[PDB]
Amino acid sequence: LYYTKDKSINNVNLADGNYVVNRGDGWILSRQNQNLGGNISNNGCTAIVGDLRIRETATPYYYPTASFNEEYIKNNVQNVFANFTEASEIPIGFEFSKTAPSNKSLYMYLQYTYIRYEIIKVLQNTVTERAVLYVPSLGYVKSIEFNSEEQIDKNFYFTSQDKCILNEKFIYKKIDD
Amino acid sequence: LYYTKDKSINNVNLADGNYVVNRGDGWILSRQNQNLGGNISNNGCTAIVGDLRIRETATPYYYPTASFNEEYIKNNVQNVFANFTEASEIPIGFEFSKTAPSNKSLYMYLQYTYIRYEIIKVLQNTVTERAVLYVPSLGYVKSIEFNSEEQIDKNFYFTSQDKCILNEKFIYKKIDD
Amino acid sequence: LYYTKDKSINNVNLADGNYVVNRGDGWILSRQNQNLGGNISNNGCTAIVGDLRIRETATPYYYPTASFNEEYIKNNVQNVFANFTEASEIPIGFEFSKTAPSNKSLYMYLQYTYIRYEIIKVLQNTVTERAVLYVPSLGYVKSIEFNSEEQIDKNFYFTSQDKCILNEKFIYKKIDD
Amino acid sequence: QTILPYPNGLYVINKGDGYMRTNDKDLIGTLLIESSTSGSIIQPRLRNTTRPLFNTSNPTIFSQEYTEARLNDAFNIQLFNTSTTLFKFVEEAPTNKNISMKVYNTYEKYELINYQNGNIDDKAEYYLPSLGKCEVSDAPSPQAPVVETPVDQDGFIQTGPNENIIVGVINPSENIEEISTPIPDDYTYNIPTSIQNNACYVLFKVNTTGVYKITTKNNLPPLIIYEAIGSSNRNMNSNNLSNDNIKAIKYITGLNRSDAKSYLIVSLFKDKNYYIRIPQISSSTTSQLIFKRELGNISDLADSTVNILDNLNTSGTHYYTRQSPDVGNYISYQLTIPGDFNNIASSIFSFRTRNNQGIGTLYRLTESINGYNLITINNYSDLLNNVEPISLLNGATYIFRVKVTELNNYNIIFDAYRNS
Amino acid sequence: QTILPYPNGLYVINKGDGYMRTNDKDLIGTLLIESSTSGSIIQPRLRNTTRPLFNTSNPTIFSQEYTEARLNDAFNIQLFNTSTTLFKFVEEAPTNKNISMKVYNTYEKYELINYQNGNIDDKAEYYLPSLGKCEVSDAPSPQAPVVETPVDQDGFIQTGPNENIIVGVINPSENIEEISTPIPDDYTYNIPTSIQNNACYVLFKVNTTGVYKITTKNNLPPLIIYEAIGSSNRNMNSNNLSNDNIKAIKYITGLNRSDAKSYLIVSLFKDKNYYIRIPQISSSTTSQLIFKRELGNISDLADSTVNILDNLNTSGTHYYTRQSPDVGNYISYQLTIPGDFNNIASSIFSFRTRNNQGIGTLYRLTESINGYNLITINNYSDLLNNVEPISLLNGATYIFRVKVTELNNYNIIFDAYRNS
Amino acid sequence: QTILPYPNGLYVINKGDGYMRTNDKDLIGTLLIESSTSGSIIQPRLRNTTRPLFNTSNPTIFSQEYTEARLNDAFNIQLFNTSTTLFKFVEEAPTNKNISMKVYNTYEKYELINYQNGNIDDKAEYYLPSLGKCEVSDAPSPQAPVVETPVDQDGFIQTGPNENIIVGVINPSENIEEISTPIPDDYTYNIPTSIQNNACYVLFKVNTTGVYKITTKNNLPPLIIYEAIGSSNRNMNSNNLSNDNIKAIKYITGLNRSDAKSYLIVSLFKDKNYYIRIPQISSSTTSQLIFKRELGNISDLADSTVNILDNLNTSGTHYYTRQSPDVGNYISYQLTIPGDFNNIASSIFSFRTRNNQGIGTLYRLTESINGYNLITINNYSDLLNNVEPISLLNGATYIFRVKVTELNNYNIIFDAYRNS
Repeated sequence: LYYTKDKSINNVNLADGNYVVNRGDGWILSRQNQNLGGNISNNGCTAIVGDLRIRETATPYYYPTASFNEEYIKNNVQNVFANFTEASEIPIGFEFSKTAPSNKSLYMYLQYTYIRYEIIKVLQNTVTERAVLYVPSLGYVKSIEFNSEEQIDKNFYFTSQDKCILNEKFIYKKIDD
Repeated sequence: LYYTKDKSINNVNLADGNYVVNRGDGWILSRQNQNLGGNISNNGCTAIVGDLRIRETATPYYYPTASFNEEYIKNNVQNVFANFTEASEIPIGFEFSKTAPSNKSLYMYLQYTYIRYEIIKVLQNTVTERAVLYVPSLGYVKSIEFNSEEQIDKNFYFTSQDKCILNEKFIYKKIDD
Repeated sequence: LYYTKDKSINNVNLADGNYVVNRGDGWILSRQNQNLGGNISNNGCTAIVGDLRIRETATPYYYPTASFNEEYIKNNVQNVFANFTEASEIPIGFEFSKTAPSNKSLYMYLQYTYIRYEIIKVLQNTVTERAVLYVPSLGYVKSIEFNSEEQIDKNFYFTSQDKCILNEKFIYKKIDD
Repeated sequence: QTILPYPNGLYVINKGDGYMRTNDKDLIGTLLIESSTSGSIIQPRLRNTTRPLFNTSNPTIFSQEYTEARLNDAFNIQLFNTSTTLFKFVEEAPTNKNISMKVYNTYEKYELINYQNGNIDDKAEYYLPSLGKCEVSDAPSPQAPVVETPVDQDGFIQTGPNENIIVGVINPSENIEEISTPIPDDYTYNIPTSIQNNACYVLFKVNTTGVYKITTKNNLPPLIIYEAIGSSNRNMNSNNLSNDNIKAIKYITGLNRSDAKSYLIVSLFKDKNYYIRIPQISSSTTSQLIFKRELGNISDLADSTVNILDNLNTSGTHYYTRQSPDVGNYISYQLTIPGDFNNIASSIFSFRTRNNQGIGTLYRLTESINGYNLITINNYSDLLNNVEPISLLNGATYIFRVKVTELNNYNIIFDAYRNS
Repeated sequence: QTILPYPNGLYVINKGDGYMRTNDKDLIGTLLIESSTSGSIIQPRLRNTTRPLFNTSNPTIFSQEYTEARLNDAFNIQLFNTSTTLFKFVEEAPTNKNISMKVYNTYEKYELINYQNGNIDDKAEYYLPSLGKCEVSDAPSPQAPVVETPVDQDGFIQTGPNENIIVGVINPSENIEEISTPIPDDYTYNIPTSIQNNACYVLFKVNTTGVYKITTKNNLPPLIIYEAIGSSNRNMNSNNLSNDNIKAIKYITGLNRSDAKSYLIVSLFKDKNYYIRIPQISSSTTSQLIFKRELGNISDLADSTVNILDNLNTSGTHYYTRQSPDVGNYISYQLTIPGDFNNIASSIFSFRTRNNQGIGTLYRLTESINGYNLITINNYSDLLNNVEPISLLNGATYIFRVKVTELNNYNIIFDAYRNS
Repeated sequence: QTILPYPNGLYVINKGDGYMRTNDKDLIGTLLIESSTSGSIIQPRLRNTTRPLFNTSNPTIFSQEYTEARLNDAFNIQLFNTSTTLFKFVEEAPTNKNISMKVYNTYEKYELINYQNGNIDDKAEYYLPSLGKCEVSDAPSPQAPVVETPVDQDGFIQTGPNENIIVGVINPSENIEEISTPIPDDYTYNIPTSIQNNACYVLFKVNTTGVYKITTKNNLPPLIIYEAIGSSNRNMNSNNLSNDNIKAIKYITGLNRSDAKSYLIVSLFKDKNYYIRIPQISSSTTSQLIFKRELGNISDLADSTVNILDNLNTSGTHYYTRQSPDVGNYISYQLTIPGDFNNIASSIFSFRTRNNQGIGTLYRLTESINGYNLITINNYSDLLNNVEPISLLNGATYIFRVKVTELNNYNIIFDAYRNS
């Protein structure tokens, strides 16, 4: 139930053509923040949440476009960057832990993180077309201390727009150079 | 090879009829103390014991009676309190750990804990009939420091009478109100 | 690409005949040091390596001889000492951990350890014949701090001759007394 | 009994984490941890099966499967009765005291409502299995007096932090039209015949970021506009709207009341996708959606419905009942004063609200050739049941903007009083 | 060569944890842990299979399966060759020294004995796989001198804490009768014909907590009484004994010696279940078990067999050999002094024991109408081979209680010496 | 472009751990760990499958399977595309700052080369999957400026410690002869006819530890001797060589150059196993391997090839090009001075090297009946292009030992200059 603003700023200092670009790891997606559930502890207890995320839960999200279909995005990304399809066959685990402070309650929730790939079409200044792919990476926990009387900011529980919890990146490769 | 005493004290402040009562978690049963075995460490080592107790090891203990058969006990308990049959299908793990002190030996043993349910018949003062059900809960470790020359009290290794390692409870529901 | 020297010293203070001898745990074998791979961490990270070594990875190494064949070695060892064949059916895990120091990089590698058994023939002074058996025991990690500019001694990565990382033992039993 | 300041439709409400049933019905177990010892309880996911709980006021329509489909529309929840997410609690007891470690399963409570005319007609409650709760406390005395207590009422309590997050979803029994080309400054959309049989949504985006006036011809019926939640960033085409099937929608402005003749002034952004809900129109003549970019300070109405007020030739009471905006948001009213335009004022006007409190700003709407312009005439701190009279020029057009400051009722009532 | 102060029957003895075989036959392995490093050895139960070890002096009767059935009767051990119980050891080496971490499998040693006339006729040893042992020590020098040592004797050693817990079990080749109704103050039980073919047990409980005299008619044969271990709390019926199939039995008092004509004085509690073992009686006439509630200080004999002493009309030595109670427990002897009752004392009596030491109390048993009463005549600090003479009234009944203080022999010998 | 001071053959080179591909192609993922929190990334081996990477200059011969067989010969690597070895990283963030935890898969790089005449003819690179890399650093600002950077060159970088370990392996297309009996002080081995068709190895061991002269009859062809790596300790027989199939071989001394007429002086030990490589000899007459134990200070040549220098009756330049020993190792040259033996010196001799620097020692080889003896005549600090002249007796035998001190070229050139 929220949103930001964007008028412009799509300038790209590179020649005409098509590019596959790694936009970085650590992306979290809108409205799915609490899908995996959350965890409550208190009074010096250590809480641990994790996941051994395999092929059947590592769902990629494709956002294709007129000239860039899903297969095209997949192949160009997997040729230059990590082969996520192959990697999905080998289970990897991650977990977070935090100790609830003394005489207080702690709430912790988990969500998946992603690597964002884009496939862009450019005309010597600006992006004319952009396809997007989110590849499942790992995960990320938000935590907060609370009591029953306390109101919590909406933005803690809920992301309305995709963002990166790390620094965004722009690592490019010209395709059909 | 031991026992306590009981002359009376079965007074219950409630009306005539039948009741299902949760007697609390943390019950341990007589003569099975060391059935799972024990663990020995020394000189600053951390010893860990645990169990991922599933359906085929979580054996309930029914002690039925003339008017309260096993199905009757099961249904009334599972209707008001936790459905242990359903819960038994989902593996849960627990473990304990303790660090052996410097230059000494530590012995540690594990046993299952239980929730005790009773189904009682009452006549406006006292219990006329009582059926008992122990539902597998979790587990409990006793530990002691020792040497080869030391005698250990029988009561450390052996419980001759069912007891609760926590506070006993008396949470009741009138059945066929 | 290295080696040591040996002129003599095979004196054994025991009567004529054949013996099975436990030479101790903690043996590591030549040229397989880094077969399992290694692990790199930095800046206060804890690195953990381990293995749940089962029957299909616990490969024994037999070095039989004219009068002591593999079955003969196996039976005499398993009769007096641990039955490794039976034990191989029950998975056992081990792991090591080390915290990389602040502002430095840590390299860690794993290799299997072994119990060394020998079957010897003696003539009232010296060994005339010796068969050797390495039974998979557990494992052992070497670690070192490093940077990209630093040269590391060959002997860190590579063992050219079988040795024991613990004290060697000589525990004997006369066979066909 | 809160008021939900939203139009008719389906809504999914996350009512928070840490829900569990009464009478230890979700109790996994308790560890007694001796001093200098650690204890642990693990949900290792050796089985993936989880047991969601479900209630509904209408089993036929709001079924478990249906409710799940909406949970996916709203929050993109994939897995309802499985999980690979482990949880674990570790507690070390101090050297002086023993500890009780009590762990429970928990659920996240989602509420699907069918909201009609300020009322919840149907309600489903879906309890998504969650990552547990742990209570650590001083170990009780095993000799503690046993108090006979009755089993308490059968239901749920919440043990997690306070949460109430509302996400509207596209009504899946209403169809979606799409304007593929991003709209220019002036666009007219012909509404298809299907509108005769049920309401529909129309998905679109603007070519240039700016303020837009949106209305039907004759300003009837009233419209509703939504943002697609999460549509920003993601796939884009210069000359084409990129549909990414986002069914999660954020209400901006508009209403259902069939007699609310009106238009919408809304700030729209290039990077976002929007939905307009056109209600069913049983008329056999073709209706239109008219978009018009607006330069100038008409932007002051930034996201508001402008209610056109009519037949106030008579004197005294003129009540207009409309769906109230939430606290902080706008509702606006347009008046063209009866009589010909010279410079005489019409029998002075006095503006008050009757249910909800608000701030309120009176504007003079000009027609000078650069688009429209607004001149501020006056502001009022309080609108409810108290207000001062003011004289307005005949044949002049005024707009009265209300900014809601307290939401006591689902509807806000507006009164344009013509005194003398 | 300890003395086991128990009647004939089957016993299961937990002889402690931490047992392992010699010559590292249960060695899992050793970790060398460098300074500032941690090492770990896990038994994760990826397979559930465990390997119990078993010995028997009689493979046909005391088979592994049979021994297991008794282990279950005694301790309720369910699983013998499987486990889901993981164990793990974690060791961090200090910054100065390296550590050797040596881990072994271990077993819990249970001993099943057939105990007959103070002798073990058959013996089975069952080694239940247990949760391991870890030895941490300073890492040895790899240059340490290699000492040639012979493999030591092939067997077991114990590395766990000292333990010796004895639990008797119902002999499953002897049948169990049941008195369903909880017995009143006075009850007579007719012993069925099956007693002609083998000994049996009779399960019962008392209606009211108190002291009870229990005996056969004519006080032969001798009886044995046991408590069912763990029967307290649990299922109950007001007018019915709740049989919960507890085969674990705790010996209270009684003996096997066929000529020990006697009765039992025992404190019995309402909440417990008891067993009386009646030996085989080849007689064709029907025998009885007689229960009799006793008010008054006959309770001083609280749990004892009262041996009735006869034919001491002759003077001097009168030896009676009986199974000794354990240290701290009672054995009693009843004397009716020869001659008619006026107030003359019979050729003074002197009481001594001959194998085991004890305290000893002489009572005068009255017959005054309120039940029986006991008047204390004298106490003796030591009974063994030293004692002072005392004169007792003719035709009077005296009881001599011995409280055992040292157990040197399986049998205690009692001597009622008539001096003059 | 390093120089590899080794004879012709197959070599497997461990070029270190921590290899990974560019452009995060082996990135598992990144955790953002908030202050006072811990984060963990695990490779738990729930599947055993690993993905080795492989390159070859000759797919037909140096295939993946072939390369794997050599990796096993060299290092005894069993598993190439599976693993049960878990790895895990745990990072706790301080209370002040957040941490980025970035984890990658890694590989250990092995290089199989076919080395011929100081050149690599074929090359295979095998990347064994390894136990990962973790980078922890201060968490980046999410508002950090996005710099547009191109994807860098496609290949590998090394992140582990510097490593370069060379292990030669028996060429499996060359056959292995075996002298089963451990050789005495004097032994002559008849080389089988198979030598006509390809080179072979001959496996042997000595009965007594000592220095040995080894040569073909007529000192042609040149020989090469290796140690079997790991053969010490292990199985032994007094009167028999215990073959344990060790294909990993350590080069001691010898060369391939077909005109290098020579013998070998080598220190050999009883506990080790050795290989001599005899090249192909197309001759139809039977060749021999002659072993001869040497007592006395001929041991000074401890592991060296002794090149026999001929036809230096002419004056001036006499160049001899031979494979250079590594820095620190010996190459030797034997001279018998032209003319009959009285005590006149031959037109003074001057010895210099031309490619590689070395120390150098001139010996007088005597023939006095106790074996051979060496008398030191002179030493030279530097041999390369500078040296002083010296007079040597006619008909006398001298040996010149060079100890290499810098390796600039694959071949060392020796010059025996006869000045006047």
